[PDB]
Amino acid sequence: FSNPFDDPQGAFYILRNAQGQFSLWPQQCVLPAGWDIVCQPQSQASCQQWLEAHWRTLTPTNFTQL
Amino acid sequence: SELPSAWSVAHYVELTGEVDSPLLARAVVAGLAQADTLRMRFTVWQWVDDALTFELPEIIDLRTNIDPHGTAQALMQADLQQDLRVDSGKPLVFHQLIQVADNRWYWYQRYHHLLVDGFSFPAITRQIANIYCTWLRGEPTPASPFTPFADVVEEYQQYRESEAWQRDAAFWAEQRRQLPPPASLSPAPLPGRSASADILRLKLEFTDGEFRQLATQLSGVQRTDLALALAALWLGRLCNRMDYAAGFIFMRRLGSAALTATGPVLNVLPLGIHIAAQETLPELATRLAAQLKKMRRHQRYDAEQIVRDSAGDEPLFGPVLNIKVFDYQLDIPDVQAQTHTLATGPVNDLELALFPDVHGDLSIEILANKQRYDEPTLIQHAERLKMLIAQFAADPALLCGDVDIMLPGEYAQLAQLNATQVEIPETTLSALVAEQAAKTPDAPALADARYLFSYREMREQVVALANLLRERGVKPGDSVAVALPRSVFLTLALHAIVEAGAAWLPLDTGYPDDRLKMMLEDARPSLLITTDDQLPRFSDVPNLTSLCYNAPLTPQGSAPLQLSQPHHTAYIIFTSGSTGRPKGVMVGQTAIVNRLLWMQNHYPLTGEDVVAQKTPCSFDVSVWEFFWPFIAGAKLVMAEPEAHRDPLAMQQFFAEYGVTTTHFVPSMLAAFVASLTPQTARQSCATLKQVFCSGEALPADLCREWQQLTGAPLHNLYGPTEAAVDVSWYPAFGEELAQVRGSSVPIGYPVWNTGLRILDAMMHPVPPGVAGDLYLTGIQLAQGYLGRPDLTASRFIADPFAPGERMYRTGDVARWLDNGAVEYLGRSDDQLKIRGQRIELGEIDRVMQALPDVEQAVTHACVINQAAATGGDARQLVGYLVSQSGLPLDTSALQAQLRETLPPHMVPVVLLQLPQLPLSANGKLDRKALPLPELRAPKAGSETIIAAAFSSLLGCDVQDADADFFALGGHSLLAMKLAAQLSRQVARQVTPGQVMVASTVAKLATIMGFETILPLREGNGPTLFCFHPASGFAWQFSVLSRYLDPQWSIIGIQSPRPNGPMQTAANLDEVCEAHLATLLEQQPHGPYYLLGYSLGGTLAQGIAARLRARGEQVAFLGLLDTWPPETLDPEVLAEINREREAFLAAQQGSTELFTTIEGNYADAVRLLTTAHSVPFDGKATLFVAERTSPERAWSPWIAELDIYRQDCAHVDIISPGTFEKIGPIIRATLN
Ligand SMILES: *P(=O)(O)OCC(C)(C)[C@@H](O)C(=O)NCCC(=O)NCCS[C@@H](CS(=O)(=O)NC[C@H]1O[C@@H](n2cnc3c(N)ncnc32)[C@H](O)[C@@H]1O)[C@@H](N)CO
Ligand SMILES: [Cl-]
Repeated sequence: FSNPFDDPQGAFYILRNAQGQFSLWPQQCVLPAGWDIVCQPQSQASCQQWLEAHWRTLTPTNFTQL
Repeated sequence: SELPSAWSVAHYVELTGEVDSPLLARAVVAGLAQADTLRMRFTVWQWVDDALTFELPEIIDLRTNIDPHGTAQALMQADLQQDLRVDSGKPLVFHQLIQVADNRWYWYQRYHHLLVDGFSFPAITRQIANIYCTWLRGEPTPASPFTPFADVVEEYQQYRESEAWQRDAAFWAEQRRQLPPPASLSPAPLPGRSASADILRLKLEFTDGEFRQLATQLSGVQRTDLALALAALWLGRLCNRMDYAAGFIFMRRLGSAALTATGPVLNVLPLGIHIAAQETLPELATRLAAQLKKMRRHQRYDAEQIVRDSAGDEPLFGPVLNIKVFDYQLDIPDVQAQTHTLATGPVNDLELALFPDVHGDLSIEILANKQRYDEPTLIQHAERLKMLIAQFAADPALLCGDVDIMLPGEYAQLAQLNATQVEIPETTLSALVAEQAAKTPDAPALADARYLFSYREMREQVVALANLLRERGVKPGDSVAVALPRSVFLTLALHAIVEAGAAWLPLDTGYPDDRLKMMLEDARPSLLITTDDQLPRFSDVPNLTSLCYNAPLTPQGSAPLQLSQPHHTAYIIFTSGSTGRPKGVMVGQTAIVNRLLWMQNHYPLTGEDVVAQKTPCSFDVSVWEFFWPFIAGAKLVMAEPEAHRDPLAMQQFFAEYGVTTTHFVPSMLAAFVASLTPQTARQSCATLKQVFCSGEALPADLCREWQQLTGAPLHNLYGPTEAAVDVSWYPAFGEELAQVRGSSVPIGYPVWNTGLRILDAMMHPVPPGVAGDLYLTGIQLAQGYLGRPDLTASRFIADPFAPGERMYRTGDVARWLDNGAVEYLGRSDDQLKIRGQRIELGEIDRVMQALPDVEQAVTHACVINQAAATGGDARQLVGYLVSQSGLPLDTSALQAQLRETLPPHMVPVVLLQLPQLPLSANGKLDRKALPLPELRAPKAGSETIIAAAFSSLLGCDVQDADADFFALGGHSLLAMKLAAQLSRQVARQVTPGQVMVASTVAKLATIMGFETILPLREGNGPTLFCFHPASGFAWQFSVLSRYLDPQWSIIGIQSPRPNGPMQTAANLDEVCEAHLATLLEQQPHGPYYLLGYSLGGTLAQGIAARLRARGEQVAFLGLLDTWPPETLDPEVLAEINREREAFLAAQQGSTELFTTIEGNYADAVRLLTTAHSVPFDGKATLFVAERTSPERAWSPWIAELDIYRQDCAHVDIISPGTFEKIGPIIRATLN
């Protein structure tokens, strides 16, 4: 409804920038510049399962250095 | 039904050539007489009177006028701007014939709108011309081509009784079922009808040749269906609505029946238009053309019929798309005929006709309401269509969702609004606070009711605690949870955590233990800072180190530790998640530094400003309350706990410290203004120099009501937690407030190094005034969600306008205003903002669907009672349950279970069980069918006044106790008016927080240490002992603490009842040596610091000498207007009576068990009659009231007397205003 990211039936790329940050991108939109495609379009819960296993540097003790 | 509108259609045929004028006029009467529909008559009744006649048109000769054309227009306008009668048999037809030249004629024609329409009037003009031409050949008058009015009426009754009807009815019944809501190119609401028949006509020919090239690439596409596909896309894109209802011109009569009819014929019917973003222009042109074909098989159906089976409510459609062309051609021998249109009729919104010519080019005709549109903004929209077409002529494989409808001058205006680049230093919070502390080390910085720190003193305590945190294993990059009451040590703790290079995690102790443990298991902080009282709650939390911080530490220098780095996390604020579990927002160090440096640049603070700390630490608004005053030199003052909920306690708090800067939530500002009178508004809010509102939509009417009371500048700020406090700003006072047209103050312009986007579903920008999805870019974005990469990648998305950068998805719907400011419009998700509290309805539903035997559960926000809708946000959380077994659920016991999981504000106030969840034909849960909750030991005799107070505010008679204040429609804003109303009806004070913990008639009706030792302020270093006066309580020494060095402890000792030193002593030396037991045990060896006042003065001067029998030294002995007992005596009983009068007047008349107070005075009088002053050779300090011989009267009982003068009485020498001068003297003497 309304926002294309709130669509539970939508498919989403998983993108990654130079700083190792991950962004979902809806399949129906033109891909943004500066981001690499990591995963092909998956489900809302499939993206949730991939992100929880490949992006675990998201704690305040991980921003302690760089 | 009702007599119709009386607006007419007007046109003139411009004839060029030799015209037989008195013959053509005679041909008009002959033509009009043939059509018996033009003899229609209204009298309510509507019928045809064939006894009506037509008069010859009056011929007018303007060839000898100074301006033949201009005068001819005025003539036709003078008849057109007159209201037609519709009454009488007066035929509603009028023709003219104005002669402009020898060869040029203006043939004016006017008809009532119920006689002809835009399609049928050329039939009458052509028949009059046929009669005219036929006579010019010498032939008789031609027959009547029109069918009589009787035959067209039976034609309609032939219909409506057939199977085509009911079949057409079933089609347009299902059409309005899936008919989307209408759209409009105007930001104004859409009215049902429209008054003015004077409209705005606009004709535009596109000579760029782009449409010609578009149709030559789409050869198989019909040009009318292609042009219509363009308009359908053009309207949806400009309104940012892919589904909208439009109108379309059909015909109720077809074939010969339409060419023969006198009119009307046209039929405007609803048309649902869906714009699929992934489609190409041919596919949209195909589906749209195939959709009209199905509608044309039912176009004979009446348009006024769709309305009847559907006043001034919203209409069915907005824009009207016309693809038809009307034949105005006449053939008069050697005469050129050109029809010019004067009056088409009223338009409600916008009519758009498209004309692809024979050569392939494209012209459009725009008709618009003059109230909703103007000349230039239509040219601007029609320019967007010119580039719309051009982008498909370049690439016909372009998707309809990716087509660009924004002009080149609006991309530039967005490049100017986001030019917020400001170079800031690569610094941290600790470096900014240490910078200001070096500037003004002696200025006042932090103060509550028992403390006042200078900047140097504050940094000494912060570094002391930050070293203690390091000694307990807090390394840079860790989290520290904080569960502290609002005091100076709450502020110190946060600064100390940042000083150690760690991030702080604020905890609301009002949350249940199951949620705090869940929050602590997700953040996993290295240490928890709390008090000893809150400690037993965290015992069930495994692997968590505790630290009790409730007293100042020993200071060891103020040098900064330099452990903080800009890349570190500054703080973690938890919010509600739509999946059930809360989520933590980690805000970086650089993100909060930019927010504060802008705050100080845009709203400068100085050393005479007083910032208030009243926002609960859980809310990220407090973040700039804890640090912004310390990067500027201002003073930060701690409000009392539970005082942010009390407007009256807020008024006392503002006047007490002279607060200059504070924050408000619009619901609280509305409740604060409701408690204000102009007398109290200048007694508390007089020192306010600037006030900030955020968290909710700020009503402009409230700001004007706030500007009249105080005149203090008000500022609207907007931003989510993920964007470091606030992301935009807008003035809510002065000239900007008077120029606000909307209901709410705009959220404004971007702060430093911050951008705003407002995009559609395909991530393209939207033109001004059009609603879109609000996104945030810049240096102020959060690092992400703690432990939640799935949430981060979903809300912190890629930014297609800044390669590689990131962009936060707010979930807010917003639009651009003409001045560049952003206006908040609403949400796009199920997140609500109740009185400033961020609440996710998804979480509350997930917890209720986990309850025992619960099949379905729905949370809903509504106003239970309309008598409580006075100001602020009156919404309540109402939960609806469906049992899986069909058995009753006992909702009150389920409500108690929810309170052990959800925060108090997220717990529904009422739980109602439903047989079936009220779905609709869609299956999408109709929330308007959700039933609002309806409004036993009868009251009492004491709770009869409070039960009468509910009936006042709640507007409903409450007669039985255990009546929940909230379940009757009350809310925490109305509890402030409730507690303020009971405080006038009871001698005892009632705080709005007492209503919170116990909201019930009988439970609210049931609702300063009394021990030997009074712990006024427990510090670290030396202890100043204050002795009780004749009342037997050291309560009045509360105001001395703030004037002392924070290391000093202050322990007042007193005499309680029963079993008290004044009640049990026969001699005054029996009690004077009884306090030597309590004083010597806590300081077995001195030195000693003693203060007395009146009876406590002689009680200290006896101990000060009983200690000089020891053994230890007496460093400070202070006496507040004390006299030796050698000075029963009268007149001193009138003085100690004034001591009893003043002491009781400061208890607010609360309480009674306090016969102890007057009892102590009675046992004090009999104790003063056997008293005897002891030597004490040392030095003592005297404070004397000038308004009542202190030297010689004390001479042989204290060798040294330093003495100080104060203009007061013996009663007011202990007053808070007198300690304003006495206070600093004790501090200066004690060191
Ligand atoms: P009763 O038992 O209900 O008690 C009543 C009172 C008022 C005492 C109680 O409700 C209370 O203490 N309230 C204080 C609430 C508070 O301080 N809240 C923090 C403000 S919001 C915060 C971030 S947020 O994510 O929580 N909210 C962001 C969210 O809010 C909307 N919003 C913010 N600013 C807006 C403006 N100016 N106009 C319209 N909408 C605004 C947006 O939807 C946004 O997404 C802070 N960052 C806000 O400054
Ligand atoms: Cl809301």
